[PDB]
Amino acid sequence: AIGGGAGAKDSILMNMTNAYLSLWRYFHGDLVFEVNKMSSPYIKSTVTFFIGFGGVSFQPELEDFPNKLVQFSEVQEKIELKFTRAEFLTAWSTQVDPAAQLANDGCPYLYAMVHDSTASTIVGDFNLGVTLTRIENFAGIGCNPGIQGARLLG
Amino acid sequence: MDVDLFKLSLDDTSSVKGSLLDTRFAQVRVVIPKAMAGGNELLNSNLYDILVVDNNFRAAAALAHTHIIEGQIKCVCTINLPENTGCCLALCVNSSNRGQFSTDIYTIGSQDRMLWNPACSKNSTFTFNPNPCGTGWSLEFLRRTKFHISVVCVSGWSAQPQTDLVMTMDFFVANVPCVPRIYNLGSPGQTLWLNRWMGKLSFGQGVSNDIKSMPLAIGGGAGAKDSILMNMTNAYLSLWRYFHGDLVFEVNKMSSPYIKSTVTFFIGFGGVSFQPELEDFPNKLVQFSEVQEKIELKFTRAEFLTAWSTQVDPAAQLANDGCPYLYAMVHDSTASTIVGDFNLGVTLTRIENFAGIGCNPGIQGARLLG
Amino acid sequence: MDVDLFKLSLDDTSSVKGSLLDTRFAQVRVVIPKAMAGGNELLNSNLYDILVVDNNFRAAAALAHTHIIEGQIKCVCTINLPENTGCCLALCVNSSNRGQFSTDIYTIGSQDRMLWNPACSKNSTFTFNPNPCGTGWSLEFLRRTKFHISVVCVSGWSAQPQ
Amino acid sequence: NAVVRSSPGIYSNCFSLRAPLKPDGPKSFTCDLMGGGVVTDGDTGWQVTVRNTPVSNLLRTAAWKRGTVHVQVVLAGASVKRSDWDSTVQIFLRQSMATSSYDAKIWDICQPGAAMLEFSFDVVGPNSGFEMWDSNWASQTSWFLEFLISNPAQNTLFEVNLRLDENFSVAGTTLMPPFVLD
Amino acid sequence: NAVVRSSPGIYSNCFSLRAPLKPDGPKSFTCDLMGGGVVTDGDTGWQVTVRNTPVSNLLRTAAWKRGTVHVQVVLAGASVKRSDWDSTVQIFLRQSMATSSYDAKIWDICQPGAAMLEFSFDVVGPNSGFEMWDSNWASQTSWFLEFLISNPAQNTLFEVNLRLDENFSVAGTTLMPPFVLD
Repeated sequence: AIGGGAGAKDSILMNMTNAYLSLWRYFHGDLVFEVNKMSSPYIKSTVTFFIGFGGVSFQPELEDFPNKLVQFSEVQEKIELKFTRAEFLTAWSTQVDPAAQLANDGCPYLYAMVHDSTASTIVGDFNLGVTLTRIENFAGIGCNPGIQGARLLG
Repeated sequence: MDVDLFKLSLDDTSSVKGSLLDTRFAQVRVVIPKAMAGGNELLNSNLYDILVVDNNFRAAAALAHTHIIEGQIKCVCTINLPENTGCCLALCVNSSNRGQFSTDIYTIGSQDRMLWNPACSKNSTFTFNPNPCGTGWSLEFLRRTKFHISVVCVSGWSAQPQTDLVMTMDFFVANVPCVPRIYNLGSPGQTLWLNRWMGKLSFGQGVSNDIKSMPLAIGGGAGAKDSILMNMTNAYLSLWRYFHGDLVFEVNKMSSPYIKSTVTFFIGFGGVSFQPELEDFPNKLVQFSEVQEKIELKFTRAEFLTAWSTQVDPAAQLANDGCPYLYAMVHDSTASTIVGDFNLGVTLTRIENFAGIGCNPGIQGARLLG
Repeated sequence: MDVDLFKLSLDDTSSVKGSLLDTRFAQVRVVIPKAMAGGNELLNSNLYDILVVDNNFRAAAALAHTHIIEGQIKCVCTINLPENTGCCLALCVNSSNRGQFSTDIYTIGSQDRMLWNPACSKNSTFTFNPNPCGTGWSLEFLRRTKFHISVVCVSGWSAQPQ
Repeated sequence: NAVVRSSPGIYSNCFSLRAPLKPDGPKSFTCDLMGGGVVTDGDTGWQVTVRNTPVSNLLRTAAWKRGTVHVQVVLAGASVKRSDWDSTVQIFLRQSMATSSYDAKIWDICQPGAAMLEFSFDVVGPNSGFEMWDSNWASQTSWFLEFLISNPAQNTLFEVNLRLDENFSVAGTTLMPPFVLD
Repeated sequence: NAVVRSSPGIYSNCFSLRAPLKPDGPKSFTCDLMGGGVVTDGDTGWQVTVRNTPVSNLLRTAAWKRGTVHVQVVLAGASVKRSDWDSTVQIFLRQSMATSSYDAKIWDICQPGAAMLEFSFDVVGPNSGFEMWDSNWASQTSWFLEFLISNPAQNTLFEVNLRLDENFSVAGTTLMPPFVLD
């Protein structure tokens, strides 16, 4: 539910693409994400990306969803992964009130879990940057009256 | 050895398909009591509340981890009984649910329903679509939209069995694609599916002159004690002021097959007092066999001169009612050796050649069924 | 309504097949310690003793309720490490097992073995046949014949990780 | 004054409210146009009735709805002189009753004696344009009409009427308690 | 009186102003419809809030804009008798706040209790029809709405609502400070 902007300390952050997306009430399409590696290449991990719902508590039998395994090489820096619109049943809301509970949120999520442990010899952490670049096959439905507030990133 | 994990086939977004062994995902058994009456509910719960409790089958986790399923749910109930007893069981499914609803047969038996008598059928199966406005569904969709299911008893035991029974059922994913059923307001189709519960007809034994009537002013709902019962098909029909078409009724046998009678169905007017020369109308003679359970009879629109009103005020007299009636009279006496009664269930399933005229301002109140 | 239940397709004796998502049945993770030597075992157990403990996947019950499976088991191990360290891991499988056996690399690495170094390979996969004298297997066959599996370390850390 | 001409359809009265006899300050209430519920922000004395018209029965007992809905609001007052009228009515068409949401339409009228207004909205949804009432599936919501009264001792009767358009569609059934007659 | 019928769209409230409690004479203010700024010609006591509706967020955080904009202004008053109303509101739609410029549209209304008006304008520009806010490139300017109140002790609330048309277009992004919530 990426509309409404980004949260900040009694503030919101906006740009013209999110403001253009937040005009409609629901949207639907197949999403194209780009994952960048922001750490040293001596820190290695295998990350599974999938589409879920609500709040899960790391069940080991969670890879039964159609998931994508990402494992970076040393020369590999950025990887594009496309979730087709067969993973989404109907459209979902562009904006969700941030004061709602986890059970009272119907929008899908993007989950990333470590398939194995994080192995390195340096004392750093494994950093990734996710960017939703484009939404192909875009379908907008309705008109948004607006919801004040936005959630924090990261 | 080093293979690329990004080229593996871990992105299969295909639905579950195969044989009936590879497509079953849930199996629920319900306890039918030894001494039950007509109208009490045997089961009423959400489908997600019983589909995840101790059901680990071949297509259970594959159903729990699939985003889009493009097949209709096939349900098979299996319960058999000898011919010296009889009841009637109805399995009804609905799209949503509110707080403290009513468990009447008229309310729940509108969208998808399977009504059968286990003394005449060994097993009964039916197929339904959980998403009536789309071509796909999922388990999270049924969890979030509060998809309801209920098994109710609409006609009790003619003769009681030795012990209380258990009826099992198992849900599959059939090889039938989901199609939508949408009721448009401006341009309705030429066939209006209603599945309206018209009522239960109980003919006693040793009664000479008995004749039952059902009004065809079916709009407004069903009556109750300072209350009304509604569903979306009757609410959709009650928008127009008059309607016209040829009606298709289904008659089910809800008694034991050892209780036999011959019933004549015809279309009349007003209130009659059982004249023996009443079969001069074009009437249909219904006489059930032992294996015969349900019969479809269609009254063509040559039996109706003009259109008639969808809604009639229940405080009016019998002479001040212009809508036609459906009359059922016993051709001969009711013959049996048990002490039960002869029960029938009439359901107006669809109205072909449907023509709606006008706009209804509305009439408060509804008549009682049966 | 009355259909014949004897004509239903409840007698499908076909094996499990499809994509890699529809054919996975077990997933087991093992803890590799920070300071290990060469020769100590990381895992040694029967395959049935770890294939039914908390493994509920898309082809789990379909594998548990199939009499004959006509496909070889494919195993994919994924562990990666930078180039300033190194070890060697061996996954070995055997047909049977006796009492108080030996966990040497020479003994267990005879029938089916995958030996690799994670500092040079991102992931390693290998395929094996559980029934060496036949063309089919089952989960009860692996339960009754005591099919063993063991992950051992044959060469420890050149440089220890964090 | 010009002639009083309204929409050429036929409107069914759904909600009927009456203010209490002895008020003290401003009063307010809210009507759910798709769920059939009325919450009056205040004490008792409010006479609220929900009619059993076929439009209200269809909007209650259906699950998936899609199309245009026309609303007509009629405000009626007491018998007071035209030089003493000081009552103002603020109407807010909203989509949620949470404080974080925003009003979709705003009206503010002050007409002595009696007033009439009309508008329309569209029930669209995420399924195929179909929207279920207050579901947690796509975080859907209903349509609310909030009334704020400045002087409830002058205008007393409030009538909300509805009429469905010719592009309206419904699918699915919703089980509900039986409707109490009035 | 005739019925109260408005435009069939959905309008997002951008500005909300409230006059001070104890005034002395005439008051006036000005709202920037494309830049999101309000300047009140006078002292403090004015309660001015700029909402975070998506129309206002799009009109702020975009550089090049082109198309038709619909404005709806709602004036609300206090609870005073109809025989004592003496407040008149003058509205000027201008393109600059310099004294050498001229007003593009003029309204002058005096309605007791509460009033509502609506209009529309076109944001066209020199680039390809696109116009940037207050740029020195082609000596472009914004759109201003000036309100002059004759008796601010009667009408207190002022609401400005906006709705973008179906031929509206935007291009480019503009960096701005973060918007303070309210």
